[PDB]
Amino acid sequence: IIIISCIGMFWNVVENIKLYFYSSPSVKFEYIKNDSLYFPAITICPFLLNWNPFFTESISFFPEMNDIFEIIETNEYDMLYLWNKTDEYFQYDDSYVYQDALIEEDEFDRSSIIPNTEIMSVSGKCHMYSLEEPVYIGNAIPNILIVYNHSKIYKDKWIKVLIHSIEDKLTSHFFAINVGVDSLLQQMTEVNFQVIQKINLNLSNNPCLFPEEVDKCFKKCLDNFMFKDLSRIHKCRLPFMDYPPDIPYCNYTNFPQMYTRFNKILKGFNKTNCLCPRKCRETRYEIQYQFNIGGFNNQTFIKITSRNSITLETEYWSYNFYSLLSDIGGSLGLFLGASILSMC
Amino acid sequence: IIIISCIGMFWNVVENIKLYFYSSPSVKFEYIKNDSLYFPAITICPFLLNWNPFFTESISFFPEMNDIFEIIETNEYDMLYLWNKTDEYFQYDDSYVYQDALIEEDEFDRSSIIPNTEIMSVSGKCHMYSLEEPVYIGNAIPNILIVYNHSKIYKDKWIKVLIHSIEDKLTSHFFAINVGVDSLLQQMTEVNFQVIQKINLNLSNNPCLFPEEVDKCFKKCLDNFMFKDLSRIHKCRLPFMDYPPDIPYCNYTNFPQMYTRFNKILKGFNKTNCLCPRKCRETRYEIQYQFNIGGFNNQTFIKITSRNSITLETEYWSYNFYSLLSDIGGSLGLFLGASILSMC
Amino acid sequence: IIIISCIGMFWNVVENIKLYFYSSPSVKFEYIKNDSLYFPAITICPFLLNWNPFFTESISFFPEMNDIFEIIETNEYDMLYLWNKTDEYFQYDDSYVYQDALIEEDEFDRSSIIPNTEIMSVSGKCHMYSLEEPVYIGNAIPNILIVYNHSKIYKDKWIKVLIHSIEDKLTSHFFAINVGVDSLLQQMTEVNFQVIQKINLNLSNNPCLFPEEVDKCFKKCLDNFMFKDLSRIHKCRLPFMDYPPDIPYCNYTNFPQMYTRFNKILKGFNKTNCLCPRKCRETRYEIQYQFNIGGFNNQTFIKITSRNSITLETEYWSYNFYSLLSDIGGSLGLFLGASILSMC
Repeated sequence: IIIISCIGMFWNVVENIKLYFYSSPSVKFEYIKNDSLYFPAITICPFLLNWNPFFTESISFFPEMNDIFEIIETNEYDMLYLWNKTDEYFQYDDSYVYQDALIEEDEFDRSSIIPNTEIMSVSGKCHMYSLEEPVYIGNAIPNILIVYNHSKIYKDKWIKVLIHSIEDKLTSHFFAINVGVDSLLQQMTEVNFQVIQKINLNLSNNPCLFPEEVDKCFKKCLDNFMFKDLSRIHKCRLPFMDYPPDIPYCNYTNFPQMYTRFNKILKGFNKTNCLCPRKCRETRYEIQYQFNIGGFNNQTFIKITSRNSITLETEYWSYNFYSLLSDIGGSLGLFLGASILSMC
Repeated sequence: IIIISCIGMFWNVVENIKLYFYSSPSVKFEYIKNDSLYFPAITICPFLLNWNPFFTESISFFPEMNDIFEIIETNEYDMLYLWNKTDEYFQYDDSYVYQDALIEEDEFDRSSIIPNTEIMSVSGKCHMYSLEEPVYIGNAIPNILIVYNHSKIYKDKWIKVLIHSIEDKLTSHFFAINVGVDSLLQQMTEVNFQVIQKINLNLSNNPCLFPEEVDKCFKKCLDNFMFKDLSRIHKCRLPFMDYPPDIPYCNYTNFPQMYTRFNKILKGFNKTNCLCPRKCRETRYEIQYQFNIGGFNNQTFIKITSRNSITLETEYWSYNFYSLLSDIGGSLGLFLGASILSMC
Repeated sequence: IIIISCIGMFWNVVENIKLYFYSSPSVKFEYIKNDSLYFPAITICPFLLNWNPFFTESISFFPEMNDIFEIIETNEYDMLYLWNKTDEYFQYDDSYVYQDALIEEDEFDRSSIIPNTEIMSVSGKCHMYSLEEPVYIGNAIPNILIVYNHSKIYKDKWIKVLIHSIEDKLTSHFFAINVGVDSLLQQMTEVNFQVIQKINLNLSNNPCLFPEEVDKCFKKCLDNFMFKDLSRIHKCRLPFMDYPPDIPYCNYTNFPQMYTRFNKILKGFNKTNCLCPRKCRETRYEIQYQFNIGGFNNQTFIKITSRNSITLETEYWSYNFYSLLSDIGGSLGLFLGASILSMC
């Protein structure tokens, strides 16, 4: 009985030390109403290069991608001139954060944003709008309004509004075509998003990093993963990649093949292969819903809002050291009635 | 060893008693499918007093707020007559709870609601629709349909549909302008909401109260906080405040200044300053999404629904007294092998 | 003191054994981003039999249900011919899973779905679209596009898009009228859904079963519950029930009464009465939101997507046996300083 109880004592002490150290961190889920919220960055990108009004409008038919490649081969474009000419069809006119009050704000309360306007992305030149300090959410979530002007009354012309975190401004626009929201030109749209905060625990085996460093790691991995295949193909870089700095930009002769490859490459690109550390404090913004207000307009109004609360996922340890010791003592006091003093 | 083990025993017993008493209550998160759900109250409010068709229609230009103030100064309106005249442009015709069945319900199954119609809010006179007993959600969530009639074929005229809890019917319409959903006149709209229940634990330091008392506390605090600034300005009360009962209603001369102040006052009003107790059983209704059905109509149809499940956040204590005693006993049996009997 | 401490020891040991065995399983809530997701089945069903263009179009007025019953009595329809003729007004033309890439997919990358097209449901003949293996969600959620062709330019004609799990393909279409989403004919629609996975624990008292068996149990219970009332009424089966296999299908004389009864029967049908076991691994798909793209079209495009992450609810036991033993030992070591050895 002393021998069986001692094999038991030792085993119940193993199980405890297991559940303390070798156990996954538990997760606390909350639906919080934060009085101040960090608004997302909004990247406005041009739609597929087969639909850019710089190509579509001139020619007669509705271009396809191969027709666009032939056009780029005929008129011999610098691929950087071609990237510059794409953004011309929204022509940002005004963007401001404003509140929905009982006396409509008029150019004095609304805070004016200045987009980046020089982002290079898979579809052309994109504009990023962002805020530097959080807005007050106590009464309601303020509205961002991006206004775009056009020259002609465009029909069936689209852009992409991608809502992301400013801490992911280096590797977010590339997926705007698939993760973005289609916005019709000359038509007011409302994109109500939802915020998902996740506080991860820094672990020795899996140490989380600041969002800046995780974004840099993802950007570097994306650049190497693009350049490997694009050097396999023709050994040049497209206008939307900055990594091989010496390696020259592609020309019109090589751009079609590279773009056709890169589309397929990006279709299956998976972030799991890019082994980068997690984020200790990560904020994501999902699209809660999209609404269309009114009919045709002479300006494209893009309204970004949230009608929802923040979803908080905090990682915490349910087992403390002071409970591990108590459980080991309980095992000792059940199986053998032992103690520190006793053993000693 | 006896002295170091005793300083240890005592410290492991402190940590335990800490984690039991001096610890935050843990939260259980569920996505429940309640067979019966309390439908929210729906407050239909007029849009900004610069857009009310009682002002906009008569004059030539599109009024601004200062033009409205000048008009209120010219035609000398009783501010209570002016609040009465605002609601005239939706003219409730019918509202009923109906189910989406395979044989459409026709005036015999649908339950008829009678709105309040006499709410006073920052924008004018508002109508509250509510249900007295829960509907059955077993098969699907029934639909509330509010029908509004108008005189002229109004163009670019809007109202505000605010979805709230009946237990918050005293301090909810005031924020309808910012927390509401814009509904276009003479156009069917669908406002699908989501329900967030949160069961808080009554704590000695932070004792929760019934939703009625929390709503009364918030109403009282809002009334005092409005009246302080509005007595600073001109020492009168607007048509949408009931608190200083003797204090006379404002007239046309003083209404412009008071309203202009009150807009700014409400822009930054924060409920944290209003220290009121939490709610033991609080139910919130967020807007899941908004859809537009059809084009122009001779009646404004507002459809309120839910296509989602309820989000339950229950506060509970993960540590019980019978586990505190066990952990203290384990600490005693590890560090010193002590016990009640022993010590005694 | 020995007697009071022993009544205490025994009681603290009861409380522990209670909280271990006789306690509800705890729930872990996560917002996961699964690299591969099982897309839902999409059931396209005709709208109410009073609005089917097979009836509405021929006659002059807008039929009501009683007018449809009179028509079914006049022209003497086989109720199976009548169920066949209803589906003719969407005429599936193409359905495929495609990704939103920077070079639009054209009939080579998109995977072609073949709907079931022979489902019998309360409203007529329905088409189920489904996928056999999960799609990759690493970069974005691919889009399902269902294309429908029509003969005439239909006005105010609707269908129902119900998003459900393939493991619930036997008892899901029946509620499509109430749980479905109204889609307007000849008009592109986007139905963005959200996924709710729930991993239940198999319990002796409440043993969960595979989704196939739970779906079969629900189908059987629905069939018996329909047939009981429908044999009370006229002792025949409607075209959308397969259970009493010998019992003949209803004819035009009896169909009106049976359908009128069955509508009311289905209005209050509750699954709680149908005592079937839970699902160990259940996946639900709720409608996140619905968007309308463009205006009139010659084809009905139904786009099914998700812009969101999966909501995971995993049931797990917070108390392990190796912690129960430790707590019992701690209770023994606190109240009496006992142990296995001691007692023995």
